[PDB]
Amino acid sequence: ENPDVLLSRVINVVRAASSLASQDVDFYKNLDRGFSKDLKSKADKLADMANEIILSIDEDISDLWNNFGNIMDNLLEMSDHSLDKLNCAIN
Amino acid sequence: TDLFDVFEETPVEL
Amino acid sequence: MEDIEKIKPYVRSFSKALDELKPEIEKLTSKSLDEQLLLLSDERAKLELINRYAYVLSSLMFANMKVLGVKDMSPILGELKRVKSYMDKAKQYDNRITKS
Ligand SMILES: [Y+3]
Ligand SMILES: [Y+3]
Ligand SMILES: [Y+3]
Ligand SMILES: [Y+3]
Ligand SMILES: [Y+3]
Ligand SMILES: [Y+3]
Ligand SMILES: [Y+3]
Ligand SMILES: [Y+3]
Repeated sequence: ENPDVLLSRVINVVRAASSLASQDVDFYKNLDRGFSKDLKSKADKLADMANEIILSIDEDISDLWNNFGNIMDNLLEMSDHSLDKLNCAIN
Repeated sequence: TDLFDVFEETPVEL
Repeated sequence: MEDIEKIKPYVRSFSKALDELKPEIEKLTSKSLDEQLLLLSDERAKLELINRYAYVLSSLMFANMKVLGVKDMSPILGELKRVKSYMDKAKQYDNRITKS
């Protein structure tokens, strides 16, 4: 049935993050040093996996996000080009 | 089914 | 309130999901994307892998931003929309092939 485990896993994370975000996390993060810490570790864990994806492609906050916009742009052009070529071969 | 729904949906906050 | 115990399981579910996510990411990144593409001949298969890669990164960035306590999800929501746009073009293309 061709089910995608990866995409399913990705969605669970989003739900989990989102559900987590709905709480007053800033309130608890500021209230408890212990909580703040694990939380950063889990986020870093999430961060580690995302950079690994970026390492796979291999093509200051301002300076940072700008850099992310750049990678999404890189991926989407490869895709547009793939689409353009299918459309052309048909036509 | 749409993957992107997960972005919109509301969390199960207490 | 002052009661943090309710907040903790939300995190656990999140952490559980992250652990579950790692093996899948290692499978995806077991080879560089370019090397993966080479291992494909079907143009369709290629377009699929790429859109998938764009989807995971955008979603992981989205999840990151949510946990950071970012109020505004619009820059990632905008990019996420763009990705849907390209995923949409992939499907409509398929329909064109089907009719063919
Ligand atoms: Y690389
Ligand atoms: Y600097
Ligand atoms: Y610098
Ligand atoms: Y710089
Ligand atoms: Y700078
Ligand atoms: Y074009
Ligand atoms: Y929807
Ligand atoms: Y790895």
